[PDB]
Amino acid sequence: MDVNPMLIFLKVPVQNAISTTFPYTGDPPYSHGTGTGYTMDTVIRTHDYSSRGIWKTNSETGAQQLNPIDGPLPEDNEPSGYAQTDCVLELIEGLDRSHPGLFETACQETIDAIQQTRVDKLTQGRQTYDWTLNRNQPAATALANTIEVFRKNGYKLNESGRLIDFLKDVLLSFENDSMEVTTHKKRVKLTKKNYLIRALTLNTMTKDAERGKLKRRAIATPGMQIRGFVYFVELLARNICERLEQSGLPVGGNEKKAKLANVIKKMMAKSTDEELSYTITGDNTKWNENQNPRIFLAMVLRITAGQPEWFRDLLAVAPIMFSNKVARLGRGYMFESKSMHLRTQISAENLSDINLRYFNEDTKKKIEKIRHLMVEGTASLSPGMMMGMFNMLSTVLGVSVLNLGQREILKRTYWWDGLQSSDDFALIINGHFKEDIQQGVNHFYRTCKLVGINMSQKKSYINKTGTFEFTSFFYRYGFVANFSMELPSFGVAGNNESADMSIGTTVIKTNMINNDLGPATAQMAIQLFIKDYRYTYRCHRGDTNLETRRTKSIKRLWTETISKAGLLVADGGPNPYNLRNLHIPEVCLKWSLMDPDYRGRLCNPNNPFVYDAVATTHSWTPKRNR
Amino acid sequence: EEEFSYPPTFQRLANQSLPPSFKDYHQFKAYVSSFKANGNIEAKLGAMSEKVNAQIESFDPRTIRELELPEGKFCTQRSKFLLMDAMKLSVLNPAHEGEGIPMKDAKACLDTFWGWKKATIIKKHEKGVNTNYLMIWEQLLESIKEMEGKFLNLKKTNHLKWGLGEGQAPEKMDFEDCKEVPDLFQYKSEPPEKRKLASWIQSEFNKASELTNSNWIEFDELGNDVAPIEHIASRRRNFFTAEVSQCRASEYIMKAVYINTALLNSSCTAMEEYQVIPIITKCRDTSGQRRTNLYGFIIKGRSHLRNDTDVVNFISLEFSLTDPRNEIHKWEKYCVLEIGDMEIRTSISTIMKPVYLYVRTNGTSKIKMKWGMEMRRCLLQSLQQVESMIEAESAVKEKDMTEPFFRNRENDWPIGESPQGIEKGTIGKVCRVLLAKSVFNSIYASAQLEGFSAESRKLLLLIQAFRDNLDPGTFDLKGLYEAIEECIINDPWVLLNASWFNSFLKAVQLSMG
Amino acid sequence: NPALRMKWMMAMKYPISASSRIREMIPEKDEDGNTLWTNTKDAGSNRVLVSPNAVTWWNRAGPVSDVVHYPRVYKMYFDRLERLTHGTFGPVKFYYVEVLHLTQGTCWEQQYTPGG
RNA sequence: AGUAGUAACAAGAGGUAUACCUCUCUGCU
Ligand SMILES: [Mg+2]
Repeated sequence: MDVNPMLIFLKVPVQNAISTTFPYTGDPPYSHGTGTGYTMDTVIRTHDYSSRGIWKTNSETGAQQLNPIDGPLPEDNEPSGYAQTDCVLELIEGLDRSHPGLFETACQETIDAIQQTRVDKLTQGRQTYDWTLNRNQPAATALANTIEVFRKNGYKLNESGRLIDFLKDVLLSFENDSMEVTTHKKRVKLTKKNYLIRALTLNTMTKDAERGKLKRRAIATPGMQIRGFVYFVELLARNICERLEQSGLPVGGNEKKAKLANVIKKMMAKSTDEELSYTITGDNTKWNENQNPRIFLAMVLRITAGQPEWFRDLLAVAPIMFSNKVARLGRGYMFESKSMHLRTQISAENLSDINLRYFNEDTKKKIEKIRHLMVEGTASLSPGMMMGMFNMLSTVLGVSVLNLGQREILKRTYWWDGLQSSDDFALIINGHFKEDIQQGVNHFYRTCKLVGINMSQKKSYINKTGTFEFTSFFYRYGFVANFSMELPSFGVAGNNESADMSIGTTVIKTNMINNDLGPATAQMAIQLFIKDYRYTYRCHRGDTNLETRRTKSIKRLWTETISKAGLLVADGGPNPYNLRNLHIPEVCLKWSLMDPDYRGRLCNPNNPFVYDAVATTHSWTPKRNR
Repeated sequence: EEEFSYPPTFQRLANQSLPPSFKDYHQFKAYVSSFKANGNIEAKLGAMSEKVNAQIESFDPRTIRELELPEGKFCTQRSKFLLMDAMKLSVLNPAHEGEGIPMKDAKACLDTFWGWKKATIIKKHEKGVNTNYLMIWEQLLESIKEMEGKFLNLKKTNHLKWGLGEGQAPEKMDFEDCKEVPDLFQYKSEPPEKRKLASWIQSEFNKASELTNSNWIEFDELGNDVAPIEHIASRRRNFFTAEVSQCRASEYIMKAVYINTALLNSSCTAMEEYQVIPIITKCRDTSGQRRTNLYGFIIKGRSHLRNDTDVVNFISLEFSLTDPRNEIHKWEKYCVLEIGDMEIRTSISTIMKPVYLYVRTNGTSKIKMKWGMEMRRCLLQSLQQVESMIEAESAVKEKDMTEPFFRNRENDWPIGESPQGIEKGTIGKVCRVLLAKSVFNSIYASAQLEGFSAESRKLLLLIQAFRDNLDPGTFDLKGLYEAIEECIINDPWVLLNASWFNSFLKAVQLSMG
Repeated sequence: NPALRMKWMMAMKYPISASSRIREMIPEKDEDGNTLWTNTKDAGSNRVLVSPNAVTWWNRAGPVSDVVHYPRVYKMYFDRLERLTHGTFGPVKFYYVEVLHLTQGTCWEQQYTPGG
């Protein structure tokens, strides 16, 4: 016999045991080295889809920009960026017609949220580029450095603490032709062109630990001055996208399965004996490199129509900043020699003015193709978006295309509906014959080609309605299996005893709530977490036969106290947890079981040692880095 | 009221962020804000060319072709330890005054093997100085017997520095000093060379699903069960742990956990010496008496790790009884000595066999040691497959399908392909096979596996959509085939998984005639 | 990585930074041969490094104080406990916000009346 | 040599000066 697990699919459907085709227990792939090859590949691939635009030299930054929209219509199935803008304004007007009062209510609540936002709301979130250092930093440090450098020069409008005043300071700071920045010493002086290029810079790294890609890719982090406008625009688009029923974002958990079952219940309700219904499961190819920011400017100027003009300007800043962006090309390259047996490192700013006899064939071709885009070590990137920035406006545009296909609007022999999330879409098409379904697919695909949305012909497939997949939510006949998120390691997080205990139990609880964790898997996760906990803090049970540095005093504490079921795990007591009591912290679960001398020795405030938990002597503070 | 206006510099920026036929930002705002459409989309869709359409080609799995497997040399082993070939020296219920310290247990297991002959080479490393491997084993055998303490650190000899590769990294200069060498070039960035699928990895996955006579994984206690869903969960979990514990995949889990834990502790504690690390697992018998098994030694190198991908080299020396001269393509990386003789007194005969030692120079990183410390997730994930299928049968029957799913003492599930046809086993064989699949997905994990699984899931779902009479169809199937087939280069697990998909596709062809 | 940092920091002898007034209550040596504090300090802040045997020593042989305000200080956690333990369960019906991991699953559900 | 895979690790930052030196205890039955 030769063992084959895929033969399991001969007995069950594939939708039941699809969790065997997810190899998420080994290490995900990482990238060793520079992200310069990937970022130059992104720039070259972006300027090769919008090739028939118009090249205009930018007046201020001096960089060569490219304008794809209102351009020639495509004539193949390769991805193109030529989005006609009257079609974009038409789809936004139709989305306004189908939902009365939507854009006004979203804009009204955004204006309500603008005048009561403090500047420390920028401190939240992930890392951020810092142009005073040319380095990624935390958001709080980059914000503090930007406020300090603005305070040295004559820009102090953010003294009131608000955020719109800090954006006023940001816009006013482009006046200064004499920006002096203390660099590592000597305080160097930026000119106006250098500061204006440094403000519009995205810092590009390689995305590590991603699942489902053989070859790596590049992602980018925005600057500090462009974080606030992006936050306000994403707030408006978030307030819109929560009210379109065809938007998969930003909800999740059990409030996403209801959307799939709702659109299947709607679109397959009143089907006659002839009313065929098909379903396309589809991914979009090149979702980043084809949505132009000027299309987003037309969208945020059509959405905010009739609003006060300060609102239109404040929300229109972010596409204007994004259509002039540059890209920092990373950390150079590494050269070697095996005769003299030595290696060297070259930086990114030498790429435009080096001899090309040191590179291979393909990288020399890449430098020759990117050489005419260099501005002070950065490459101009006017066409195309980069990943992660505008995640809800793209969903708004896709929902507009899905809202084109109503019966009252089309008046054809086909109609459609469905869901769109980020760059993942599920489209349900009803018609009378199969050729009507084919013509409806053609109308959808050709309409998507007019706004930059490119359906991937390789990774999409169509069948009859009942089984499909939307962002790794697998729907079969009314049953949704969720495999969107990775099954996390249920180990300790590394704070202390009590903090890691409470964090682990609440993590298993929220995974049972959100990501469909079964009860038996939850019990085995409790077992694995307590096993790794008792190893990590050297706090195994009292009656054990092991030996560590704590087993002497743990042994004495076990033998001396009487009600042995009342000690905590870090005192070598028994694990009390099960499925019904994951939300209770450990000190409260064993309160009535503790003998009062042990409890009084535990929760004394006078000890020198000192998640929603109690405070005991186990809540100590670890050794800092020396 | 609120106020926001542009400065002149940002205004000259904003006049260049428009559609190309405009010239002023306020003019484009006035065009957008007073736009009344007149069916522009119909004019564009009548004006766009007719090559731009999503044509449907209908899917038929009785006509599609098999996935291609590449050509080259046979694929060789790349695991950190020997999987089905390793031999273990055992101590039953140890009490030797160290009692858990790994070097004391390694000495206690080494003293139960007499028959140390003079070590000679029987399979050479192809690109190595094999006398350095022989002298590394002789130096380790000398330095074990003279240890006084809890840790052994080796003397920095010449052959040990070659075997760990010290001094092989070239020097790092400034660019302005050496920019005038004719030999200077970029680091080599070729794609990997393709490899033909060999015949041993199917044997490894065969033997990694069979029961053994030990009880490997020992879980903790749980609280007092009260709720009925806790009783259902306890039923499912206790059947699974009763059926999955004694398999070899649990032994590989425990061995990988112990090796990577000891490697990370010696890397972050003593990051200067050549620290000898032993390979220990601890198990019980079916009678309950403890047992300590030793598999081999690992000599660490220097570990100045600052990134998450910086590599520490090590030398792994593992005992075995498999003569490597019968499958010699499997061991291109190794260097195999012959170090002893062992007496097998079994129920049939009473013979002697030579005991070999497999020596190789491997390397690992910090993220690989971290993810190898957490191989116990395999024991989770397979359960979350099997239990999930139970829920997948509870939503089309609307009852607790727990009990008529584990009390099915009958060969029901297909799991194999013999030369007689497709073979069926019980549900416990499925649990052991899914645990072995998760373990081998964690040992041989690479990027090609991610690409292959993520691109073959659509072929599985298309075949499933065909078999439910849902009439599937695709738009570009050759691109899907090429996107799968580019991710099959040289990993043995990816080549074996593509062979498994080819056999599944031929089986579902033969199902419907 | 903070988890790996905790794992290699607990392997060393002195991982816990205790306050500098620990020397007036608990001695240096153990009854079993372990050291409970050195005379080191932390990174700039004068807190003397200890071993976890000091924590277990305090838990088994510390100064007993009075703890009666904890049913009122951390009252919401004991409220969770009492609403769990005084509530009775029900059947598994195949087809509040706190226990939604317990009484509302992927396919099944469970009747659960709370305490009272 | 070896890990690995579209580019890297195979020690690096320094002092006197091509040789030395400061910094950057490990027990999962
Ligand atoms: Mg999709």
